[PDB]
Formats: sequence, C-alpha cells, structure tokens
Amino acid sequence: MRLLYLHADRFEYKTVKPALKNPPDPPGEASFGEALVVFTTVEDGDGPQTVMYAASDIASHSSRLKVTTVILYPYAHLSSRLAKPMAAHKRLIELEGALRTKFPGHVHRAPFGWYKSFSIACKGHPLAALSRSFTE
Amino acid sequence: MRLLYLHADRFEYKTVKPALKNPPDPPGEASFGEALVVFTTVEDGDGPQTVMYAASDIASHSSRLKVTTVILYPYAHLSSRLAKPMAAHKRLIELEGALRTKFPGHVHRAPFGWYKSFSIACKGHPLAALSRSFTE
Ligand SMILES: C[C@@H](O)[C@H](N)C(=O)N[C@H]1[C@@H](O)[C@H](n2cnc3c(N)ncnc32)O[C@@H]1CO
Ligand SMILES: C[C@@H](O)[C@H](N)C(=O)N[C@H]1[C@@H](O)[C@H](n2cnc3c(N)ncnc32)O[C@@H]1CO
Ligand SMILES: [Cl-]
Ligand SMILES: [Cl-]
Ligand SMILES: [Mg+2]
Ligand SMILES: [Mg+2]
Repeated sequence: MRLLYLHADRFEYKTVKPALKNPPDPPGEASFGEALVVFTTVEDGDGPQTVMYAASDIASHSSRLKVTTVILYPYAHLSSRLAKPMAAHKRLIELEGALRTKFPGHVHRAPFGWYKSFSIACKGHPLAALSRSFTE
Repeated sequence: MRLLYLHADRFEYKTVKPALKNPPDPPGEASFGEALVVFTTVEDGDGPQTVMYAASDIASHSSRLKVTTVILYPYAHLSSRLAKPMAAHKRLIELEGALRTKFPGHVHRAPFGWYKSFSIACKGHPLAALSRSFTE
C-alpha cells in the first residue's frame, strides 16, 4: 500500500467518466474544509495486516495534525505495483472500516473506479505532505 | 526519476518555510491557467539520459493535451529512492533546460528546497492524471 498524506485547507472532487467497465461505486462529488486527504494506492499483496497498519498510522497522524476529517481517495498512480481493481476496492472498504475503529472524526471514502477532477488547497506547513508505505 | 502529470485548469503555489538548511532557489509564488503540472521526484542515479527521456516525454504528452504551459514542480514524495538534494536540484535545472529544446510553450520551474502550499483544479478527463518513470 502506498499513501500520500496531504493536509488540506479544502478539498473537493467530482467523478467524471467511468475508468473501469463497471465502477463498483456510484458517481458523485463532495467538498470539505480542513482535512487530511489520503491518496491511496492499493498494492498487490496488501492484506488485513496492511490495512490495520495504515488505519493506525492515519489515525495517529491525524491526531498530530489535530484534524477531525480524513478523506480516503483511491489513486492508481502512486506506485507501480498495483493490486487488481476488485481486490483494491475490497481493501479500501476494509481500510475505511478499520480507520473508523481508530480515528474519531469524519471518514469519507471517495468513489472507486472513476476518472475524477479535484482541487486542494494544500497547506504548506512542514507536515502538510508526507508519504507512507505499508506491507505485511 | 518518478513524475506525476496532472492536467490542471489552474495551479498555484507559494513557498512557506525552508525545508533545507539553505534552499538553492529563492522563495516565491506563482499561478497559472491551463497547464501540465509535473510533480518531479529525482531518484538516485538519474543522469543525462534520464533527463533527456523525461524532457521528450513531457513534450510529447503536452503536445497530446494541446497544453502550452508545463510546470516542473519538485516533489520529495513520489518514490522511496531519492537523490540527494544537490544532485536533485542539478537534475531539475537540466530537465528545465532539456524541456525547452523539445517543448515550445511556457516552462516554469518551481523553487527547490522549500515547504510549499499549492492548489490545483485538476481536470477529470482520461489523460488528466498519469505517472511516469525514467531511468538510464
Ligand atoms: C484516474 C484518476 O482520475 C482517479 N483519481 C483514479 O486513480 N481512478 C482509479 C481509482 O479510482 C481506481 N483504482 C484502480 N486500481 C487501484 C488501486 N490499485 N488502488 C487505488 N485505486 C485504484 O480505478 C480508477 C482507474 O485506475
Ligand atoms: C515538502 C513539500 O511541501 C514540497 N513540495 C517539497 O517536496 N519540497 C522538497 C523539494 O523542493 C526538494 N527535494 C529534495 N529532494 C528532492 C528530490 N529528490 N526530488 C525532488 N525534490 C526534492 O526539497 C524539499 C524538501 O524535501
Ligand atoms: Cl510506514
Ligand atoms: Cl516512462
Ligand atoms: Mg457529477
Ligand atoms: Mg511568499
């Protein structure tokens, strides 16, 4: 699993065209204020332990930043060892569930399988942009 | 070298605090309209051939998108095999020079060595977000 943690003053996205033959999530859009935006690339061989490590770390970092909103944003481009789309969607659903057991704030999982537009006002402070890897 | 190509309707950044003891570039800010924003992570062992491949590819993709502006945005977080900061700055300067020999539009190299805020209105079309790797 490869993640990019962006501490945003605002974030918003909108699904555009379907990227997969049949996106497993419906289309949509959302916007937010201060949040940790987590761009999330599921890698081959991510499993239950990977998901647990990521959930704990996301919760911890959110705690450090004193953010009370986390956006889980599926992203195919953070690495070159991607899991297949169905396994990736399953892991993202697990990640959302796991995060909710560790982080008391708002958790939004953005839709999987779409091309999406977004904008972000990414803060510029020292912890506003960090990358993470998780394995098992 | 690892790159993320984002086709933006707008982009803007502002240096915040210095990330390095002595950033080799002065502080600043800029904004833009439609552009290809290239987040750029220089990796260990990038050399002259890597720079040439990246310049050619950036030019080609820009040509496909019919963009006439390219932003070279130094980014430490796209991979886990970073070059050292001085070698990375040198390669980015080379990349900017090389790109100008292949791409007829505006080339902006953002400052190196700073924490930076940014916002982007990333388009949602199928080619609006792509990743690349170059080696030699
Ligand atoms: C493209 C850009 O605009 C958009 N934001 C996009 O990335 N869309 C992706 C993810 O939603 C998802 N996806 C497929 N595989 C993966 C994976 N292994 N990990 C995470 N997401 C995946 O399927 C879409 C196509 O790759
Ligand atoms: C942090 C985030 O806000 C900001 N945007 C940032 O990334 N700042 C980076 C790059 O400008 C640069 N830098 C250092 N090494 C590299 C490298 N190998 N490749 C590219 N840039 C590098 O040095 C700064 C600290 O890593
Ligand atoms: Cl980690
Ligand atoms: Cl390539
Ligand atoms: Mg819509
Ligand atoms: Mg300033």
